Amino acid sequence: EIPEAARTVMRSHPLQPQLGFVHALPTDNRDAVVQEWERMHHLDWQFGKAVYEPRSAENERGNLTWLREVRHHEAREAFQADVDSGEARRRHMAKIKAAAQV
Amino acid sequence: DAAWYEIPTQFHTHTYADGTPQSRSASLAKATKYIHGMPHNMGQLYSYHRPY
Amino acid sequence: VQVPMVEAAMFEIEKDGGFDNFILKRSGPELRSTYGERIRRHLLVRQKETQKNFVLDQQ
Amino acid sequence: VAPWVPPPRHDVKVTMPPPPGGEVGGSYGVSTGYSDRLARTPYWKRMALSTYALRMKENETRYPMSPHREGEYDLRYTVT
Amino acid sequence: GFTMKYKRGTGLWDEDHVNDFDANKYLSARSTMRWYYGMERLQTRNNMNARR
Amino acid sequence: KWPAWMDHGADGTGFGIGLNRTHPLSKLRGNLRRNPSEIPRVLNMMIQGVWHKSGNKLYFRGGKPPNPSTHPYLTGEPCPVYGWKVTDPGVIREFNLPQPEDKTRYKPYVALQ
Amino acid sequence: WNPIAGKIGLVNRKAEEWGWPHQRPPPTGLRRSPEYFPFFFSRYFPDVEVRLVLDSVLNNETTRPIFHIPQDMSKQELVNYLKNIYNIDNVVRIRVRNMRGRRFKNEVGEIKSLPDYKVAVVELDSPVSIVFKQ
Amino acid sequence: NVAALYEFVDGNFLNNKRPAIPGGAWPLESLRRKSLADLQQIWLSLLKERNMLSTIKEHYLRHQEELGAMPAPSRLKMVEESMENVKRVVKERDAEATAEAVRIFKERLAKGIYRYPPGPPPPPGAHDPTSTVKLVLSRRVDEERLRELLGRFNVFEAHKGIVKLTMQLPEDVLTQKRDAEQLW
Amino acid sequence: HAFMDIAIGSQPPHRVTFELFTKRCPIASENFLKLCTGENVLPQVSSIDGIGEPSFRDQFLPQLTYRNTTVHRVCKGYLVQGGDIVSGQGTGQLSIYGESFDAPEEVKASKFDRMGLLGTAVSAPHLNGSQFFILTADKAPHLNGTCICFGRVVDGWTVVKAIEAIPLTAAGEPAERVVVVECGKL
Amino acid sequence: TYDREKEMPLLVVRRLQAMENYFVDSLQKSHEYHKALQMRNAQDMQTFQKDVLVRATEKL
Amino acid sequence: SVLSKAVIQLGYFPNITTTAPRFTKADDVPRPVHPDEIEGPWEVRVTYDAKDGLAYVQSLSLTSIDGAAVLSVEEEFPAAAQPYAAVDPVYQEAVRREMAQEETLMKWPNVPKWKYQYDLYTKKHLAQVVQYNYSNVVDYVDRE
Amino acid sequence: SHQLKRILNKKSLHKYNWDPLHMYDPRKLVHANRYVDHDTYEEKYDPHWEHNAHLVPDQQFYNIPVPKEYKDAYWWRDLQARRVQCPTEWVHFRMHTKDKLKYDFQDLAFRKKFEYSYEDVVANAKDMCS
Repeated sequence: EIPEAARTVMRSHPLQPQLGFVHALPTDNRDAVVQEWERMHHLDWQFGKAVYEPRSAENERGNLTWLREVRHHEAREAFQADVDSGEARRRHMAKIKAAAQV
Repeated sequence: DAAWYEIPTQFHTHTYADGTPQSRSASLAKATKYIHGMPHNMGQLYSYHRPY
Repeated sequence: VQVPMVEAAMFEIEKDGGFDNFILKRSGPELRSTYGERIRRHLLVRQKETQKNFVLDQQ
Repeated sequence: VAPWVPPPRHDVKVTMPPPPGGEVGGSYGVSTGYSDRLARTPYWKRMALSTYALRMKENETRYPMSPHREGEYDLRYTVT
Repeated sequence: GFTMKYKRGTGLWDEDHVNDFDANKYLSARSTMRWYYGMERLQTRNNMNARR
Repeated sequence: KWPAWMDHGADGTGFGIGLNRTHPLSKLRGNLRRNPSEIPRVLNMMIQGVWHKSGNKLYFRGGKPPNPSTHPYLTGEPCPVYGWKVTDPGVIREFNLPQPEDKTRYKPYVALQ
Repeated sequence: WNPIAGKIGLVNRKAEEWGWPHQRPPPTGLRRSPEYFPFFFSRYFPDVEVRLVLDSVLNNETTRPIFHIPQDMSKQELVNYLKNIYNIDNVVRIRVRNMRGRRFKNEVGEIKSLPDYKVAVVELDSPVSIVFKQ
Repeated sequence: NVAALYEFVDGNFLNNKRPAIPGGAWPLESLRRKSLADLQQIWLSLLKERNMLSTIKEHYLRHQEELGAMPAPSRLKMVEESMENVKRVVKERDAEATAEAVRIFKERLAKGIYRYPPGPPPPPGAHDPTSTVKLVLSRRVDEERLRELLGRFNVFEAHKGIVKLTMQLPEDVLTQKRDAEQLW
Repeated sequence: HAFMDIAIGSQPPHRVTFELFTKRCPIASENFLKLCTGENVLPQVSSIDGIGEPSFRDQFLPQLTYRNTTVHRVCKGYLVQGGDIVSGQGTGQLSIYGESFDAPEEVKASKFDRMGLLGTAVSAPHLNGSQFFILTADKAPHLNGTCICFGRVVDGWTVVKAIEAIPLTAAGEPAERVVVVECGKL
Repeated sequence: TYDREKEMPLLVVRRLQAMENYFVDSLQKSHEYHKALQMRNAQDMQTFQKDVLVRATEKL
Repeated sequence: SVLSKAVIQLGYFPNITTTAPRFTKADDVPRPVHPDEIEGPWEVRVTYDAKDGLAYVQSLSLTSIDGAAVLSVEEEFPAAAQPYAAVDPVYQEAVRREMAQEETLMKWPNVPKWKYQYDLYTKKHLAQVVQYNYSNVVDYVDRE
Repeated sequence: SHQLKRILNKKSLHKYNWDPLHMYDPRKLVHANRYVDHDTYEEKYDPHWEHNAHLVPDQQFYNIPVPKEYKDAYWWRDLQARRVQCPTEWVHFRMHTKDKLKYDFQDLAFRKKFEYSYEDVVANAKDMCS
């Protein structure tokens, strides 16, 4: 159960997850007699094979896909702020002012 | 010069004297059974290898 | 992750940033391997998640 | 058999034909580009949907270089 | 290879610079027309492909 | 991939063994196929037959080669209880055409004056 | 019988169930249906040839007539063909002798053959004959 | 049915009388004017005659010696064409029919009403939260000038709000511009 | 008329009345009547050799009665759909006439113009049957050729707007198994 | 005897029934295979809704 | 013969004489407009993910973009009433599957309309034809 | 056996069964990167999704739209769809002679280029009065 008062803080955020990616995993299902040998042996990260366990939090240090999203999120802030001040509306009309001159 | 036949006279005809191609090839094979076999007008053949 | 690579693909990694870019930079016919699919379809889904765990926090 | 033969790679231009493959990501082996949509489109049409300012912007030449593969020679004009 | 394309359509009449090694010291009146319609053909039939 | 009684015995002395053709409309799974992969097997049933270990050749005993094409379509699987458990009467082309003769008959031929 | 599936065989059975190079393919829901014309013309317009040997039931009296039925027709398919078209409904057991058609050579000497058939010894219940006018 | 096997045999032959040559088979123009249900009656009337002749043909090549040539063999062309003149009218009528089925089915596939979970298709306009803008210009402008000028400013994405813009030419100008080439 | 007692989960049931369009639409109208009434309920005992008798096994099969079904498909603000006797997950139909029935002249001039029009949730105009859907929004003109209406709600609109008010779980179905616990005619 | 206004309107029913059948019958794999995938999506929003409600706590 | 059917008007290269042009100098010719000079009214169709298509582009207040002279700013027709089936991956695959079985029926097995070796498959001598297709029927009527 | 010599030579029906993709089923990527609405628990409509779509060809299905980011696992079934479904050695005749110039050959697609008719080239060279 989710108290709807808590949802509107979720259902209003500008940032929402994509939530379709598990289907983009390399399908592995076959005769699984050899899906256990890979445990006692060191073979489940061999030849591009990789196990996937979904998580909730990542290591913030050295994760170049984490930091790369921050400097994208931290840019969405500087932009979003510049809508509140009312300037993106000024330069979107600075072009048209320079677009209708002739 | 389109007069030169754009379907060869050697090709087995449509066998449909109605005026339209009878099943095209589909049906010459059904009627070639009637050729490789025996026609309907066929009377007493002479040879000694006879049907019955 | 132990993929087999040439004497040269050991150097294409450093100048490219690691094992993630060196896979996603090349594309199919460029990265002729078939291990470059078992593992690329893993980085992609592992990066698509990393940007979900992130919004999971800004949420 | 092949239902729906895929389209060429980069037919974004309206007048000039698309560049050869590989250049835009494909299989090397031809030094030309042929958009059947571009040829079957007649001339009065192909000139209609463009303007002179634009025609001089897709006839554009990069002859000693490739417009798609940075730092690479024009593999339309190489030996192979 | 090298075959002198810069001389083919450059005759005064239409019968020169063309290897008609298959000639005959007596061409019948039916077989002279065909030789004219021939030499007349592979000048149009030649270029009407190089225009197409 | 087909019902294995067509391949080996459904009983002691190999009753089901043979090639079977099925009407393209019924869901009864046949064994006759003309894929090249399946021809070295299909031809042996024509030219050799089958030698069940019970000591009786089943699909082809004598001389004339059976014709896998004109075999009437499949209609069931053999149970140890009957000859056949008929499974789909949708194949049987029971000729359900009636005919009257009462009013405005149509002779097989027609007349010209 | 050659098992290998030809190429032009279909390309002629294409154009004979629907004009192939001109008319568009029938939708598969209809193509794989009992209403697909080639199958439609079969549940309402059968085309078989059941040729009883006049030699069998001549002046004699025989309770087992014999039929030169095509090779596709099974035992049941024949009984349902006597009972519905000729109203002969006294069959006991139908035997099957798939016989190859008869060969012969014409006057020139070119090998010909009569289409294959099947011999079905239909066990009737009643002795039937033919009253040859004599 | 002992008395029923005499609709197998030819009559006049059994009566020792030489056969007739019936007039002709079914012409096309008259055949397709019959209903498909009373067409069936003409089919099986044909059917029961090929079984009446081919039960007599072989007796004239099972006893080729005593009998020889079967008199009036033209019976086996009239009974033939009259059968192949039926396959036409039922392959003709099966176009006039399938054309309409595959016509009515080609709107049912654009309005999208079917479902495997059977139920009313959701209301059309709800799912599509977009709004197009039929802007019209005079001169051709670039297709990326508009992708930035009349897009959205207050969005932080690559696409800048706009899903797609489509610079075309109205089909009245597509012929006016055609006919001004030939005149040129 | 016909009535139902559709409990929203474990709650005491409520009543819904239907005014049947028997005059305009003959075929499916009668169908709805037989269903809610339970025209046939087939018990058979194996001890007395109900098993050995021919045409058995028809008891272990849907009983053609709207009783004890569920109410699965709900696109809130649009409709509420129930009556999948044949299968519990909502797929497949099974009419009273046979498995399915059809009458184009009935679906020909179908009109979804008044809110509360109750019809079948067909897969194709060739497939009418047990499933039905209570239209809860007035405007639904796209269906004027597909589904066939035979009755409309008289009461209970509230509680079936409280069904339509219920939330769903991950499977599109609601967390509360809205069960037709009782149904009949009037 | 060919009244095409009571047989051809009947033929088009015998045809259209078959088309309307396989098409919706071609929605088995469209449903019996795709429904399972969109579950791993609708089962993800659920387990994404839950986490925030169990992660925001640690953010206090 | 179409040789005798000829028309010898001039007897030599231009067998038939030419007709005079209507004007005497190229400057006298009335010059129609160049086809480019039309530049008829282009129409761009812009759809946004936000439902504020028109009411914003009006607030844009655009008149001309460097050459344009914008004519008319509308919003309809949109994709107003479009079926949900046309976007359902359940629905739009069982149609992009039928669109395939409609093709693999019209493109396979590929066979050529004509190849020079269809007469080679068919042209048989007068001898080799009478072998295959001959019958006493041709000889009885020869007498009859 | 006498027959088996001159019947086993018949060319069996051929076609270009192109590579199946078990490990990367491209059909289950219409559900990738699909925003799910919170209350409904379903994929709300993304009008931007169909434009980041790289339509992958297929032999049982017309084209399967995939998000661009996962397109590179299907670079082969792209090069197998362009390729003329015949073996080359049967359409070799379109490659060795001087029809080499009048035929497309990207990805071995031995398909013909546009050719002017003989009546058009007449008018298209008389209207130039050359």
